[PDB]
Amino acid sequence: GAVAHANSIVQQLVSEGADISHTRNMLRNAMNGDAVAFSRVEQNIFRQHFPNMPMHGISRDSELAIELRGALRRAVH
Amino acid sequence: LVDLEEATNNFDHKFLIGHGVFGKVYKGVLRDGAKVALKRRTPESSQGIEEFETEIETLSFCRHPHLVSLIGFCDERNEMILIYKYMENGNLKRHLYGSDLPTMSMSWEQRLEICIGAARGLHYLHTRAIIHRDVKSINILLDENFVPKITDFGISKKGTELGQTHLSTVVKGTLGYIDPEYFIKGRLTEKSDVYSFGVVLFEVLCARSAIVQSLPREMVNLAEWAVESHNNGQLEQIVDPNLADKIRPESLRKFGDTAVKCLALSSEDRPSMGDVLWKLEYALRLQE
Repeated sequence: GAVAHANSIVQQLVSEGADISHTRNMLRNAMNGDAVAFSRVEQNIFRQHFPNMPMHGISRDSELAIELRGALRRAVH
Repeated sequence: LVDLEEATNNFDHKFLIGHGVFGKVYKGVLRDGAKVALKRRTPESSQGIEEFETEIETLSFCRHPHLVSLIGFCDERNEMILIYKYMENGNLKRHLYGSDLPTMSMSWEQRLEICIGAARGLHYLHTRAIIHRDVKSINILLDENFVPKITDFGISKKGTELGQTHLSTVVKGTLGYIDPEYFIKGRLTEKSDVYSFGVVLFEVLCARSAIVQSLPREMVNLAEWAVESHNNGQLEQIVDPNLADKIRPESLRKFGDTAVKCLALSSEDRPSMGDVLWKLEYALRLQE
């Protein structure tokens, strides 16, 4: 699916100590098309899920990316 | 700190022009009649401090015609605004796609003036151990006679050995322009900017002010793309806009030959922003 998948990634972030609040800031920065600054933790978690991230990188319409933006936003609360 | 070109509290905000990563931007006329740009960074002070500072120190050397020149700053009452010359024409992208802007488009010349212009911009910064790390069409504002000026240094870094620095820090920049080598390895050099320039280069040729567009095929990364064309598969003249038969067959084979040279898999095989600035002019020469 996508909501099921997205959760896996929020999980890692938290399980890997990644401050998920910041992770959201970069996912916004990434999709908008703004200068990003991932942490070592966060950046390697993402490349697993968005393979072509170096080049193509988290689109607006990428389903999983949209889901993950929410899947995080909720968890922040 | 070491500075005192520091202005203090103007008027109340007339909602205008821009919006930024950490901050907003407003067009505010000064007491002396000067048209000035204001990059207020009070929205989300999410480490918007270190960037703000680096942009004060790295830019208080404001001595160039191809860089946006900073007038003043303000750290008064938690706020942290930055002051610059208002740029009549906005960024370069707004002239390569974006939306609107009458009188059709830019010429090939006007495109080359702005390609060469921008190059001195970087070359200079590479002369001064400065990596910009965030070179892109949006960061290349233009003024009244369409003269290129670099901006948003916030992400930038400075080197020790003055030029030959092959230092390493946290990865930063715009997802499509980032040096892949830089990304995959972490080792940051001045060439990572050369790569980013190669990207803009085509982004001028093609007008695919998309660089990375997630809708056509596996032809998504204009960097990966124009490379597969002009590096081998076709020297494609099909990649550009209604630029017409305006470009000479020879200047075009150079303009790209370089832009491709900028995007080499390793920084190793890239040209220093010196060559790139020479080759650029050379093609503008090749054309007329």
